[PDB]
Amino acid sequence: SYPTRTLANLRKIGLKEYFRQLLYIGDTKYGELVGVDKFGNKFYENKEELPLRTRWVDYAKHDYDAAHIEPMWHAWISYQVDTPPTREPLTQIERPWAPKEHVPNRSFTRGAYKPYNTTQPKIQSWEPKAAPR
Amino acid sequence: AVQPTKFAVTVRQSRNWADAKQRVIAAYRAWIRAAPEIQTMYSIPFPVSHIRTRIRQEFERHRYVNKLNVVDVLLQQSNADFQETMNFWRQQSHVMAFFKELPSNFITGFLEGRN
Amino acid sequence: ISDIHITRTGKPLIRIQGGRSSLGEHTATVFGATGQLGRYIVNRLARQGCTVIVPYREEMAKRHLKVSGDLGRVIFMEFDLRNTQSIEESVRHSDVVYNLIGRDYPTKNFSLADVHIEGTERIVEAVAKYDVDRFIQVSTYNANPDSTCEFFRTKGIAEKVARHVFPETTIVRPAPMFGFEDRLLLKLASVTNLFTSNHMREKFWPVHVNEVGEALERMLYDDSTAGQTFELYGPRQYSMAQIAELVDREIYKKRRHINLPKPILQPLAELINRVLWWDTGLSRDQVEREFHDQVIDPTAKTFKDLGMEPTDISKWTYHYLLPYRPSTYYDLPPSTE
Amino acid sequence: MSAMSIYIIFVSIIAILFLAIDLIFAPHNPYKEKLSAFECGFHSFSQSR
Amino acid sequence: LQKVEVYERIKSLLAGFDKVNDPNNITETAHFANDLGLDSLDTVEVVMAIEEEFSIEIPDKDADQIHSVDKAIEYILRQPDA
Amino acid sequence: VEPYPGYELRKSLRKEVPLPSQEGTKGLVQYALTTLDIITNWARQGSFWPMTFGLACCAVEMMHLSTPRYDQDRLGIIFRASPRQSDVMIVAGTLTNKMAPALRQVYDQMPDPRWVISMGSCANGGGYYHYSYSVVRGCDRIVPVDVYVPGCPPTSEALMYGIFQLQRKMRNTKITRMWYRK
Ligand SMILES: NC(=O)C1=CN([C@@H]2O[C@H](COP(=O)(O)OP(=O)(O)OC[C@H]3O[C@@H](n4cnc5c(N)ncnc54)[C@H](OP(=O)(O)O)[C@@H]3O)[C@@H](O)[C@H]2O)C=CC1
Ligand SMILES: *P(=O)(O)OCC(C)(C)[C@H](O)C(=O)NCCC(=O)NCCSC(=O)CCCCCCCCCCCCC
Ligand code: SF4
Repeated sequence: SYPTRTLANLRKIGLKEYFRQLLYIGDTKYGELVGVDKFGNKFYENKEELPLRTRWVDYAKHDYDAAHIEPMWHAWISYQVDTPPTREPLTQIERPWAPKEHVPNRSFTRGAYKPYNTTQPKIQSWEPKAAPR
Repeated sequence: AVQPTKFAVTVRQSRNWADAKQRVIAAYRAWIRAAPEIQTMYSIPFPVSHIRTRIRQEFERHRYVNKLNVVDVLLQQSNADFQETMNFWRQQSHVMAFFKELPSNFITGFLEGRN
Repeated sequence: ISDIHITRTGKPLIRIQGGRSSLGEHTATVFGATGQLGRYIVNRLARQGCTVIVPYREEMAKRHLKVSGDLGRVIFMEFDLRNTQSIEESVRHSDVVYNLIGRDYPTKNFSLADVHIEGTERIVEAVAKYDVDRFIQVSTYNANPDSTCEFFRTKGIAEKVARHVFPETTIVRPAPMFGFEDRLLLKLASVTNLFTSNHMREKFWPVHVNEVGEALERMLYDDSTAGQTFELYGPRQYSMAQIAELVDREIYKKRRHINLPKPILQPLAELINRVLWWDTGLSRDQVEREFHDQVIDPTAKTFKDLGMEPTDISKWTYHYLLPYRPSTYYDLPPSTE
Repeated sequence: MSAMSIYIIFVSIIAILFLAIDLIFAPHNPYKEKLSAFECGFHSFSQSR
Repeated sequence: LQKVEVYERIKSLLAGFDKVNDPNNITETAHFANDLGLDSLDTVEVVMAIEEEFSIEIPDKDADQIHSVDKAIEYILRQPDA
Repeated sequence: VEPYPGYELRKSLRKEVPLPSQEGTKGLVQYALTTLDIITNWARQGSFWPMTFGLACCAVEMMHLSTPRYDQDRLGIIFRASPRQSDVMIVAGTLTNKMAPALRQVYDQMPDPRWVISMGSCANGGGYYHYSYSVVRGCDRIVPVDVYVPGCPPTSEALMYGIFQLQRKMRNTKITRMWYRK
């Protein structure tokens, strides 16, 4: 940041937010809200910003992780689409089999994925039947 | 050109069987002369007698060769293995991979699964 | 030894032998495996394709064990002794349970009686509860319920508790152990071990830890070892003075010790252990063991009963003490005096 | 007592206090390969003496 | 050096070698192959053992010449090291 | 009969204790031992120095974390050449059998606390060269591994995500409260 920008952004957002942003982003950013994840994450845009900085996320959780971003918004934050998931029709195809809840990266927890064989064994042994003598 | 390294030996063919005879003795001598020096380079905890025993057995497996062109491939491999060892290019794991520290009967092999 | 192992509960195990990709068919649980002995039993079981549950306390100190086995082979479970559920969750898929949990010195939450008696009680009661085939508990040498040293007494009572609950217990009594990261040879080459109550003249039959991990592996395969009691000791008897002589000959350093009278040192040792957080080697009972002498209790199986012949500590001094030779004498060959 | 004499003391106690912390509150687990010379990962001839 | 000194140590070494047929056959004029029953590789080990004991280096040209105890004694006197 | 006189009576009363993941500060001593753990882990996180060691093309994406777009120094991450001044080893490349002694030697020479990040399919499980005669099928046959990053190559951001996993693991690592349990 530079003095003209930082004071201009500080004037807009207020001192309390300025110190919150110095705690997570470490920057002083101002922009307009574009939408909210199913996880509470907040997304802003400002085309009057340096390249690749015009879109950013305010992470909902304190222990913020990049894998907390919902799939459609993961494309918007990545400049892979320009239309935000608010205005994007593919977020309207009803899929009853889709995760209703937020399914993040589960590693380092007890919810970590455990792999397994999905197939039965290939050879079946005889169950012995000792006929009476 | 680039310099050949410290123990680099030019690859030459054995003139006759007398030539091969003298080279094989020279190679066996040079190996067993170096066994004390191998032990402290590679921190071998066995005594040098075991190291020289293994050198003898490696030479003994090619004992019954009556072909000049097979001996010279063999004299090549020992020259490179000697040069490789003395310049300390290989490490302790390689030298210990060389020391091993099959069923002896059909019935022993049968009972444990094949071997 | 064969391609078929049949267990006490009678289940068969059709094995494919070699390598970490093969099928050892055994599901083991090794309590106390993050210590010194525990890696050698875990490496032996894991590198032959056996599933090993490793109950752990501190996460970062268990990490060297995963390298021993293939993917999915070494399973870490986080447990506490006073967490019975985590004990029961750890032994219930198993056909063998190794109990290697011990501590030389008391701690602010575990006395020697609490870690030996009660810890064995929970572990053995879960072995009984889920009907695990084999239970190899590791006690100490000189273990005796009538002993007065807290170490030799409490590990002697856990021996009887285990048999009373699970009679098929293979009880294993090793002598003081030497090896890599051993608290025998590395302390005599260290500089902190300066205090001492006797003149380092207590005797014992030191045993290679590598040959003890091998012995524990063979007890799993020799089913007839169940319900037995094994003393696993070395080929010679030495004093602490004879061992320390070998160490000096190897490191070329000539270590020295400060001797103290036991009525004086023992009270201090009980203060250092109570005021420092790390293993100091000094405690009231460790001084008491310092004045005691090893006795090989007869009617107890030996290495020969596993068909094994232990090697002498002298043959191993160069391998394990070389990191402690000064630069001037480092390039020298093994002492072999 | 003079500023110079105390200055020498304080710099030495700082050299001690920093050193003492590391000598006490850091793990110490010395083994053979950890205690070898650095030679970019391969052991070579010891010829610095 | 002394001739008897540079011979006494050879007998102890040669008798100390594991698989000579019999320790009595070692004389001042005994042959490794014909008498002491040592093949090519055993003889090369014997010159190697002799050089280590006397703390001298025996070159390839004269190492081959030592097929008998007397030849070892003459070379040891000829080379000025002990 | 019972082994020791108190058996079958003391068994009724026992202290079932929660596991380390199941605990929270309750007294002043737990509060102070957490605070030391906080200040210890915050330092390990804030001064995160990986060895400047890299085997092949994954190192290209690794050195792109040191360049202006991601500026790995803005988080306190500076690559130290010596293993004696390194906290973390990132295995960014294929581990051949000729290199495995050298990877293991410099890992042993790295002081505690130490961590290993496996970056890439080759260091994970051998990758595209898994069926080769000269390739270690995953660096975790050689050294223990704390976090695995997928991709060949993982993007510069994917590696940053794995470093953020490792720091999140440091931040939940119980050091001084671990001793207080033993
Ligand atoms: N080594 C020797 O000289 C001799 C050893 N023995 C016995 O052999 C066994 C193995 O020896 P060794 O490996 O050298 O011993 P260590 O002390 O190195 O290992 C003991 C193990 O017990 C665990 N442990 C100790 N106290 C507790 C507790 N309260 N709760 C949970 N786990 C605990 C430790 O886990 P953690 O690391 O997490 O604390 C560690 O894994 C021990 O039972 C020992 O008493 C007997 C005679 C001689
Ligand atoms: P005498 O008339 O009995 O002569 C004995 C010999 C051996 C010369 C034979 O009569 C003979 O001519 N046979 C054919 C030649 C022969 O035996 N082999 C060819 C020589 S090359 C060879 O044998 C190489 C062996 C392996 C490499 C050298 C050994 C050392 C390996 C490494 C040692 C330890 C390193 C860590
Ligand atoms: S994982 Fe891919 S990019 Fe990385 S070293 Fe291997 S082949 Fe190259």
